[PDB]
Amino acid sequence: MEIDELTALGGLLHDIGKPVQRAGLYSGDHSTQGARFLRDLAENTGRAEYELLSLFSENDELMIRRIKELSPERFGLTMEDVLNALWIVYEADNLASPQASRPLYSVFNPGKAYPWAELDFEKELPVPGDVFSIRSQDYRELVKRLWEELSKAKLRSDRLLPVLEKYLTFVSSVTSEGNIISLYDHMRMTSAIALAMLRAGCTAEDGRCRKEKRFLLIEGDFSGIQDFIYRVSTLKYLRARSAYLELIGWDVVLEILSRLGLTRANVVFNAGGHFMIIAQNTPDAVKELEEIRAKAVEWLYREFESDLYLAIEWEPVSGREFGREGNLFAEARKRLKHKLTVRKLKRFGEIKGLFEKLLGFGRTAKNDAGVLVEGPFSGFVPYLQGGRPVGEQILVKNTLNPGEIPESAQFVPYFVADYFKKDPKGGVATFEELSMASTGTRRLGVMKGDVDRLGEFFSSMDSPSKLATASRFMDYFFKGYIGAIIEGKFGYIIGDVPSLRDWPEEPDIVVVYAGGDAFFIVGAWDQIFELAFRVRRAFNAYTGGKLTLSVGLGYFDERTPIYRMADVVSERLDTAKDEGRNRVFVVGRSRPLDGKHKLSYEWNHYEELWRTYAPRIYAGNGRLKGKLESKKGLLWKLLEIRELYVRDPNDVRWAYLTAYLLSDLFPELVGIDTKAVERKEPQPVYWVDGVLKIVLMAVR
Amino acid sequence: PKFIAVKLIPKGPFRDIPRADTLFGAIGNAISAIHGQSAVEELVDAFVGGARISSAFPYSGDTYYLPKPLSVEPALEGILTEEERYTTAKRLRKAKYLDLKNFELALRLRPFTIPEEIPYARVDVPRFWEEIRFREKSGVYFLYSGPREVFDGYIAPAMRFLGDLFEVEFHEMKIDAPGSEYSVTLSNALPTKTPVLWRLLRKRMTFIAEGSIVKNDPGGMERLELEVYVYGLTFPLGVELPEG
Ligand SMILES: [Mn+2]
Ligand SMILES: [Mn+2]
Repeated sequence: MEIDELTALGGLLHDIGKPVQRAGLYSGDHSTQGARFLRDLAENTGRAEYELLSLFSENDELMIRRIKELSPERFGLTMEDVLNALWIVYEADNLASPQASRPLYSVFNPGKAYPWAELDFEKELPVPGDVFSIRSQDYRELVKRLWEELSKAKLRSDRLLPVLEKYLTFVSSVTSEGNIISLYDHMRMTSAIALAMLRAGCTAEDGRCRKEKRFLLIEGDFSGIQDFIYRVSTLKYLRARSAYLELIGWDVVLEILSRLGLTRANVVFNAGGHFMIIAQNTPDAVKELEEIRAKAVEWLYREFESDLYLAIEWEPVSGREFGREGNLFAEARKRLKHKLTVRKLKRFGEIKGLFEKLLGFGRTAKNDAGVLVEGPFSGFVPYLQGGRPVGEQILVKNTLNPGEIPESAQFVPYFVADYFKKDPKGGVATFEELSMASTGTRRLGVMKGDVDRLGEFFSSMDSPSKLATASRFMDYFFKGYIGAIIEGKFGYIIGDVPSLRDWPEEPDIVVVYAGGDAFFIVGAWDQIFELAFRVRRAFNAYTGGKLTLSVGLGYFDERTPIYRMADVVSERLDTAKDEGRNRVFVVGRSRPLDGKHKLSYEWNHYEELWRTYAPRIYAGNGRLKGKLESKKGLLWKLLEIRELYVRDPNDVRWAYLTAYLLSDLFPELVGIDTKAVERKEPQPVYWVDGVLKIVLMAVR
Repeated sequence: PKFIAVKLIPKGPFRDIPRADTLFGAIGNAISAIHGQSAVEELVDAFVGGARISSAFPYSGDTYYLPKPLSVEPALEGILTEEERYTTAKRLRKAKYLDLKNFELALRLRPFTIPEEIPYARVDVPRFWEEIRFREKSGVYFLYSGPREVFDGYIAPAMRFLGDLFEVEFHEMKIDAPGSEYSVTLSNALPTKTPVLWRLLRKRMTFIAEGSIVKNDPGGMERLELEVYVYGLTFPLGVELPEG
């Protein structure tokens, strides 16, 4: 052991006594019961280092003696060193911040709470439900799985984080009412703040690390992502650019972790090309950050002209500013956000010459055999099933299980939403392959979705551990579960959505990107139209119905360029958010320009309109309701009649005409809705085109 | 300062909104055919000698639009006093152009509002490429600053000749801009110093975008062989910056 690895693993196990107390195995208190777990685990398999980490769970009298009992030399540490580690880890627990069955209350809805289950994207969708008290029986089976995994784990933070995340993610850090924080997040945030204090140099303090600015909030946001990806000369390439921006991001984050001597625990989040790191406020750190920042920006300019920029800024911060005093953390994030907005308005100001089959990737040197693509710092060798992993760090895809890689490799698990319809060949489907598989008109569906007021949501979080949970769960819906929603899972939880066909077993969809709080997805226009509502329902369930999406849908000719498509759906998503939020841009629409008529629909408003009109004119699977075969012209005459309401909204001609046009079918349009006249809202006729034009597209 | 606003009344649709480097490039090309080079060397000299033309901006009835100065972007947290500060601040951040009235406020970091409907629309017809559909009595204009002899002598003869897709009239136009060490460019510029706030503009030259902030930067012109001159001079109006 060294003092660095000890404090890291220390703060990461200060609260591994909470799962065993509630299991009720040892005599009593978690601080005591946590020591009797690690000391017990140390003896079995016979790994001495666990009995040194057991002290963290607990007038300095009995402690100095219990440390002296243990050999500090056997490992290669001082006694004075281990006292600092314990006092550092003790305070860290405070900075990251009752019954033995209370579950984890959802960050999204503190009123609702999570049923005990271990993190698995393949099975089930986390839905905050009723406050079901967790059995002491359940915590025992958990601790028995935790025991077995920790035994075979290689006692580095990179092999210990993956097991703590698997098991202790859906576990209340404290068992109070409306407790938001996951245990794993509180454990990884303490390991972060603790190691930050050690590197900061501060020692024997009990407020030189608390009231003194010895921490750095490092925040790095990519700018020009949209341009870098959706502005080229195919879908394969478009996918490759998204994957490459991921590896570039990891390369910069891992270099900051490497040179500051930190661990992945110090990464508060890395999602949507936006990363945050807690670190030390040493003259060494600020100097090393400037060198990393400078070289990263310079590489990005040589490689991609001015297309893709990386804005890296850091704010010095005290222990005070990690919590509440009358929200200092949010205000400290706000000062740093401001620093970023200015840096993004100084694109490449750090360059003066300006104004004159695989499982993952191995992070090796640039000059190395089999390097497929290069980052600003390192090269990336693909890691195949039958191959051997090559590099100091190994980025492994969609597993927390290290698998079969060397014991001397830094394990770095990365999740990427990468669902795709396979061709008649092993390769991914093209825009033509997807556009041809559509019910009716042969068009490519493009949908761009974004979570509403996420900036406000994250800004409400008091503590690092609150933000840690908020960010991880948020990112995990998109990276983890959008894969599942496309496959066809959560059918009960979603339910009846606007659809034009029976959901396929291998859907003609291709994820371009899904991560952070956003997605870009292409496929058969009708399958994309349905996925929009599936994703939104799953999202309403995944949150406590307390957060909303906005979506922009587009249906184009297969031969349309990516940049026009991306431009249209972006414009349509921007409208959806601007016309109030929690709404979808379903299709292009004619409207009066009197400022009373919106193009986007409220999700529930549209879902209600589909429920009402679709069954009366649509049989399903591309066919028109048997009663309308040869009476289709009626639907066009309705669109024709609606267009007269668009020309002048006040004139009633439409109400009387529609009447003679029909008779039973569409009783909603033959009248003059006076609630709409009162509330100064559009007449029902205005909204019909959202349903008809989709049906008319499906029946060609 | 007060300027001569060259208004382009569009007889049919446009292909781009032509920024200052392409305006001068067209004014220069017209002078080559109409008067020969001796008058191009003289047109360049007049511009190195202090004369300036803005980029082209949107035209509507009696309303003149200008580029949102980037100086406001970090100072949005100053013209507030959450939802009414989250949503607007974003729609202010996205807003590309301002009315003359709101633009004059933006320079002083006073509270201002946004143009509701901008009087041009980028239609992209497939066959593909796009045009610009203008509203009724709506078009594009650019400003000229400097001597009268050079406008009547070089610019005005060049612009009528270019019109022979548009017709041309010009008016006087006052912009009440604050006195400051810092200025906004109403022209895409090739900077000599390092600017204050900016967005980069790729064309191969790297320009500073319209609305970017500079501290006593005249920009500069560039001569090269393919002789042709690339216009990268600043059209500076004084701007007040926030503390940061
Ligand atoms: Mn969002
Ligand atoms: Mn987003």
